[PDB]
Amino acid sequence: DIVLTQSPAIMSAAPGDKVTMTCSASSSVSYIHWYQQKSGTSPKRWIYDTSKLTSGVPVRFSGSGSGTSYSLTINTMEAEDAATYYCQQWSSHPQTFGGGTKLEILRADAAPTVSIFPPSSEQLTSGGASVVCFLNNFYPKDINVKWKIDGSERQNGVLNSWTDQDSKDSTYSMSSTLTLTKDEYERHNSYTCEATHKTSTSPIVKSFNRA
Amino acid sequence: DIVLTQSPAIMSAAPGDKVTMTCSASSSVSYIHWYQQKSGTSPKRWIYDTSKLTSGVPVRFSGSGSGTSYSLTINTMEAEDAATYYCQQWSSHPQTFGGGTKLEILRADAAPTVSIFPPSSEQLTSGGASVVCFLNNFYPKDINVKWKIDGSERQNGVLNSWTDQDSKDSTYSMSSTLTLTKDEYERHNSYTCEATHKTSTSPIVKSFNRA
Amino acid sequence: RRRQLIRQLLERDKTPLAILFMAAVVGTLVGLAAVAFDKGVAWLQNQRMGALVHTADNYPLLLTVAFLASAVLAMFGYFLVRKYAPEAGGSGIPEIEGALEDQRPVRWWRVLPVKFFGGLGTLGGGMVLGREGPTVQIGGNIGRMVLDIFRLKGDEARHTLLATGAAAGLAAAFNAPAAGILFIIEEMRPQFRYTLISIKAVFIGVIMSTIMYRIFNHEVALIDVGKLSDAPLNTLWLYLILGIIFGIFGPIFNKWVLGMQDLLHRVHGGNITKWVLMGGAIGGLCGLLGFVAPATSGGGFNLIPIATAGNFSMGMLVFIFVARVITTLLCFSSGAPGGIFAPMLALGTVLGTAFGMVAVELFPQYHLEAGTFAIAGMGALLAASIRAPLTGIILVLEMTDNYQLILPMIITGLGATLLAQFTGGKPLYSAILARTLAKQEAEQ
Amino acid sequence: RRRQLIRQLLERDKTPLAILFMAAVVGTLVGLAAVAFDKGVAWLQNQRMGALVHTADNYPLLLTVAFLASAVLAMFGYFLVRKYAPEAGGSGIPEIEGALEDQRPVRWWRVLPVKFFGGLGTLGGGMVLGREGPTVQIGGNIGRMVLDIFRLKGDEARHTLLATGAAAGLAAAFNAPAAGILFIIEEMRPQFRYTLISIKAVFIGVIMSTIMYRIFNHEVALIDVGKLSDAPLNTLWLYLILGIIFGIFGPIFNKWVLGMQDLLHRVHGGNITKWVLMGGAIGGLCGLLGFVAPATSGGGFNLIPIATAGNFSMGMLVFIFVARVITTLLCFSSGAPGGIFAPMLALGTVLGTAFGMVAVELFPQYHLEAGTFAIAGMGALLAASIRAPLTGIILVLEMTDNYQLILPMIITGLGATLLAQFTGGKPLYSAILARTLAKQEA
Amino acid sequence: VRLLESGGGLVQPGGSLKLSCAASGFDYSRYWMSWVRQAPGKGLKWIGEINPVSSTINYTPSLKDKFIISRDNAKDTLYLQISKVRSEDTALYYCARLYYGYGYWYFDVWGAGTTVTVSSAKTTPPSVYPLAPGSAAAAASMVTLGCLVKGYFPEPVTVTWNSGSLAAGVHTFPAVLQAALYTLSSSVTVPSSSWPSETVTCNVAHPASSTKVDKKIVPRA
Amino acid sequence: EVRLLESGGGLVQPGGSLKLSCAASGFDYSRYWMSWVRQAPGKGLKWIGEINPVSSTINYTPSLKDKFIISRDNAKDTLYLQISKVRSEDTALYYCARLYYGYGYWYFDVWGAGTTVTVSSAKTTPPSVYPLAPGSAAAAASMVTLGCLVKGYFPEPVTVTWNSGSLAAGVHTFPAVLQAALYTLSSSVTVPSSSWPSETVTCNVAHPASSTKVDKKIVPRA
Ligand SMILES: [Cl-]
Ligand SMILES: [Cl-]
Ligand SMILES: [Cl-]
Ligand SMILES: [Cl-]
Repeated sequence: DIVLTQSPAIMSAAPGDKVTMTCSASSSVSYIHWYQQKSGTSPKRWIYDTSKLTSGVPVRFSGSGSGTSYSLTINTMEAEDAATYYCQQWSSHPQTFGGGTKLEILRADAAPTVSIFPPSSEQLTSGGASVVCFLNNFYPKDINVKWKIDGSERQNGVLNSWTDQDSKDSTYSMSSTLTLTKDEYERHNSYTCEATHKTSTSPIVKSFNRA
Repeated sequence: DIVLTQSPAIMSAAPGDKVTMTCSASSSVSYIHWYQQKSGTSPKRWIYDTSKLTSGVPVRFSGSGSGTSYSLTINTMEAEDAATYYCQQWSSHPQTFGGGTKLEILRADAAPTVSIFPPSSEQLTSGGASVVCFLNNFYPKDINVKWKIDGSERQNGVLNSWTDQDSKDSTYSMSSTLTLTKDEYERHNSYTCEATHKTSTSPIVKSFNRA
Repeated sequence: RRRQLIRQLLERDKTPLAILFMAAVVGTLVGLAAVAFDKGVAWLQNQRMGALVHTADNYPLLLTVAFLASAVLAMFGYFLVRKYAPEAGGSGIPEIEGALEDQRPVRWWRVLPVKFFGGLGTLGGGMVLGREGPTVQIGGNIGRMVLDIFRLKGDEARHTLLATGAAAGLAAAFNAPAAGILFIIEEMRPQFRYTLISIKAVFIGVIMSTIMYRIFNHEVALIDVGKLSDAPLNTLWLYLILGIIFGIFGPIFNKWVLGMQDLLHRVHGGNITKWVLMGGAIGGLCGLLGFVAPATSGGGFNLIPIATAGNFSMGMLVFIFVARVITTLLCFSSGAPGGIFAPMLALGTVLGTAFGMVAVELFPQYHLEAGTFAIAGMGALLAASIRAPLTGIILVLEMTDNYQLILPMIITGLGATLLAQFTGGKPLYSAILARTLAKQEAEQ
Repeated sequence: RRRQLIRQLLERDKTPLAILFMAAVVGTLVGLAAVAFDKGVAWLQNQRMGALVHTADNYPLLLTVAFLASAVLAMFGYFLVRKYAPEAGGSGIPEIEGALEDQRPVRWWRVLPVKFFGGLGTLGGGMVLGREGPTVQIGGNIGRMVLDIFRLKGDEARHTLLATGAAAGLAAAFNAPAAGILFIIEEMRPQFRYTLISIKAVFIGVIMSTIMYRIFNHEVALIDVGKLSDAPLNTLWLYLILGIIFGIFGPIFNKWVLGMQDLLHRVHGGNITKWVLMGGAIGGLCGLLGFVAPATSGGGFNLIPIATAGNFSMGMLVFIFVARVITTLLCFSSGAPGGIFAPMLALGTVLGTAFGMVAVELFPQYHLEAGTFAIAGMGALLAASIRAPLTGIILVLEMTDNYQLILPMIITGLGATLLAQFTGGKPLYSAILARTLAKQEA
Repeated sequence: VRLLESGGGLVQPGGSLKLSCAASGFDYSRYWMSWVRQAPGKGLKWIGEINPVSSTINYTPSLKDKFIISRDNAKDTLYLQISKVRSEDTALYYCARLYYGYGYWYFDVWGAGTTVTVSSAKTTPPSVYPLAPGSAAAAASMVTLGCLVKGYFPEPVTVTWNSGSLAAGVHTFPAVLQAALYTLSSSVTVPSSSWPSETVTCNVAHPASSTKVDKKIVPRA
Repeated sequence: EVRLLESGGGLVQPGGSLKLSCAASGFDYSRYWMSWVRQAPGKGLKWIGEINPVSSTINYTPSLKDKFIISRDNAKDTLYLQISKVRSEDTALYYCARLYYGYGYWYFDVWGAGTTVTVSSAKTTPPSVYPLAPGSAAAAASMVTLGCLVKGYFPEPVTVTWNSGSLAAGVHTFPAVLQAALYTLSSSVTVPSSSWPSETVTCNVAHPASSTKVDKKIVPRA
């Protein structure tokens, strides 16, 4: 079949700027289509026959290409343009899509608003103990979270989870959850959450003593 | 609106006869249609445009007429041609149906087949008691039923019902239903319906004693 | 001639009223004659089929009454022609073309009885022939009949009334008024000089003829193919290729029909007894093939919807194609009264269908339906053989009502008519008139 | 003669290969030119509405920038015609018809720029004129251009290449290949003598033009009407009567178009400045009516689907008919570059629809749809006025795809073309050539 | 090609009901549809017609909203709303597809019919009692069975035997009305080898109450 | 409008089989080709097959024999897809799509919302909802961050709102991580201190696969 390797898998750009994503093939292809995907929403047909726009597509988009190097371009980008773009071809059979190109807003760097939470009096009755740490609303996304128990490292039993980029303020968020049993939780006294970012060299520490 | 009047309300014929029924209009009508309604059926488009046969109508049917009088003829009627026939015009809005021509078949004599049925155990539980007497597959339609309880004669609470002439064997059927309470039905002993018909000088009598 | 023109320009479209009314009665008569002719052909095909039922147990007697019942009707048709009207042989369009050239007589007192009853025998016996052959000639002679009866004079009336009858005759054979007029304008008018044929009068006669057909034929269409798919622009090149195939077969097929006219003549020499006996074997072959392989015989209208629906295997289509080429030459080249027009539609449908089945499997990215190539090929043999592409395209259109295929139909027709020219072929009807006019002089 | 005939038959249909290839390039160029022409008109109609939005607050300034924006474009078109190419006024079909008779010159170095840009002003300002006028003349001249460039000689190549360009021009204006070729065969070829116009070459040029149109216009049809009802045999007499009305109105309308050419000539005498200012007032009238009553202006293609679906009241239809009769004469008789062919389609549709609304109420037993008479009347003025009935029928068919109405369409067309003859009318295009050639010898 | 009308039954006088006829088996649009009705034992009477686009809607000489005819070409369904319903409105309502020949229109295909009963009574389902030969199976070459369908309202009920398997040998008798309730009987006749060896069941269906009964015939003992 | 609404997805055991249904509305469902496309978790789109309006031709991607089976019921206006011998690789979001073209190079015209198909041996398990309130040494100030922990459920999805959809601003719901055949996710709301604990902040969780609806109030501690 016909491998369509979209080139910039992830990319960032600020509004009012020019974006150009690509699409390459192992054999020659004719008249490529492009679909835009917002997460939680069906794909929409955006550009067909290399260059033609669809009824409703703002004219700031533009496709071009030939042979084996097609492209999608946004002269002056906007915020409602953040999504995922897949190049699809049916010049040969069967048809093939691309891996996708994720396009995200770029903004001023932000520091995370860190929160730490003890296990509820209701989980402990079940014998479980999850310590949840929230790192909310920050940019960029590359971040490090670090768990300390009574001033000591702990790398086992931790589950992190990042969000997709935010609708409004276009920041991020993350949750680090340290799950233990009710008994291990009661052997120790302090629980701290260390966030290593880029907006500072001194990590943000949030902690609580079980008393 | 145009008033279509159909010549005989009822007519009888023996198969091999040449049947002809007429449809007359209050003012001039053109290109009329005929529908055949057999007993227990929605009407079927039979002849359309005065003399065209619908698909599958046997060639023994034909239509004719002009202006004021219109006719539907069966050249050699058959027993299955027993139905009610309606003419209809739509050369003048609003369209109108005729009154119908009921065609009855004449045939050889057929004697009835009497069946008598005691009340069911289920109906006895619900309080009532219906003694049912079937008189099936006879010709002519004229028949006289007659009930007798322990020798006497009963004429109160008797319901008769006649089927229409059969479409294939041209016979008739009947049902007589003697309805009584559980009490009155049990304070008597022998039940019998007497069938008096042309095919016999001595009546057909079927009976049952409650024990 | 600038002053001459101004007089002619201001006098345009003034057909004499006498020609108009007489074209009206011509169309009315031609419609009735074409209706009655078709009813006769169908009625004889019934009896022949109903007779095969009374003998469906004795299979040898079955195959024997199939051959004999059709040979009698075929022979009866050949005899009526050789004995009373030799110019009612074959199609009859070349004769009507001649008559418009003022080079062949319209012996209507002879042809009307002969051609009518002649065709009933050949068409009703199940020979591979079309009704349009008969109905066009019948309609032309009928136009002459009312010219003589009512003693109308002039070149206009003679050429007009002959043309309207011939157009009304083709219309009534296909229920295709627009194709009827285009046939006169594009193929049958004198191709090398002006004529006084009144177009408005041809219209009147075609209307009346078309109305006559609809009174006795409504609710049933000759060819029902449904609504097919559309044709994307990136598919057009496939229809041009199909036309190029038709462009080489067209002339090759014209050679064979002409060539087989000669070879079958060698068989009987021209003797009214050997000839009629020759037509009895071909007519008996068809009534037999009509039972043992219906698709090899008859006008072919029945197999057109079946082929377009992809209901035939590739094997059968190739089979059917060869068989029907054989049975078409044998029947038409033999001299029986009846056309070659309608059988050529069936050949194009079948051949087109096969091309589509191959194209469908070579290009799955195109999402093809083989039927669209059957419709484009239907009128392609017409364009390659008789070289009247505008008549075929609008004729096919009128019968299948799939206007979204006008572009591939037009491209297939051009490829056919271009490659027939460049491979040295001739319009079949023009090549038959030519050979008729060349023997009606070489006899001096 | 029988000697000559046998020789001609065996040499039939042998168009020179040189003519065929040149017909292919003729249609290719005519398609692009006709495509670009329509895109130009739309681009200019765009600007006019976008300007009315920026000024949609001051309704008085609104109505004024509608008049002014259209008067300027109209004047630009009138000016380009009188100044550089006087025979590029009006339709242009009579000019190409003359050229095939060898009685009028094909000044392609003049007409191509003038007609093209002239039409953009008149068509883009919203005047009641058709695109077919330009594209037929533009298409004919283009066929002459490649005859001259490639120095092909003979009557055939001169008559053929001119004919295919004009047919290819009509196809691209309607997306109607069959109507393009039939128009050459029935109306535009020399009507009184044989000619060597090759039909096979007209085909090639029409295809290539139509392919060019489909590349820039696919998925959208000029006129979409859906599938209408059928027409029962006992209803046909209603279509013959409709044609008879068109048969008496045809010549009456031919008088007015010819007559108002004369009356409008008195206004300016022939002076390029009074003329252009008059064309600026007619072009401005349309841009005003185009906003305050759109159906009274424009080519009329937009009001055809609305009318055919019975979506207009009887009151509105008669207004539209009267209004559009006025604006059609005022625009075409003024001399502006553009056709009268398409506006006559709108006239037939509107008139038919009104007739159908009466038939619906007079004969409820027929179960009629007014749309079927709109389709039969659409090409009926064509049949009565220009007297090309076979072309109108096949053109309406190709644009409306309602073949089940072929019989009522043909009966309406015949009644029109029969009664126009019997009421003493002439083919308008032939009658305009007649008046043009009559000034060329006085 | 099938037309299946519904919605009929019992309505209080002066009230209103909406019958529905669902078409299937053909291009439902591009077809006029009509309503015809038949009073009990009487003749046919047109009610109305509607074109595919619901632009033209013609009625018999009636009142304002006496009859209201509609269609939903997406669901392929025809409707008919009757209002201020009265005695002369009790009838059998036929859905009918329209067409023409030469041009004079006719009712091409009709449907089974739905029944409307104008009355102040109560929708009562039927009691089904089986009828088997008494304490004397006087076995001739054949035997006659039946069921008794008593006490239902309104009309109609349909009686079949073995879901339609036993076709020949069946008589169903017209209902009789007493005390504002209907009663009928059905009469099947089967060979003696086929009963009680094989199974004979009575299948009563009363649509007005959405009730079906499948009673089996027991030999008395 | 034009609406493709596909259904029939959920949880199936390996080696089993499912039948997805897609409901068309808003256009003549005939005349069009339909197609199926699936998207694995965190991957790109992949074509399954296509079917013409008359079911005379049905193309499939290069993948196994009676694996996929596509069919249409034009009378119902519905498209179907059967998957047999379902592996974990068939765990994906399945897209219904109508086909069309321009120049003739076909594209995927209008897509449906989608149907999710999870292929796991694990069993449907309801969620336990635990409130995350700030510890007793809380940072009493401007915006207070609250939360609720939804733990130990299968399969996806769960839905987390706040005050029945009132508190939409400042809500972060995190993707769910899998661990030992159960899912876990957390949700966060940031509200002004004037609101909490003054008013009441509630976490509404719904897990329809186990028929679980529950509201969890966030009350302060100690
Ligand atoms: Cl011949
Ligand atoms: Cl022929
Ligand atoms: Cl002009
Ligand atoms: Cl014009």
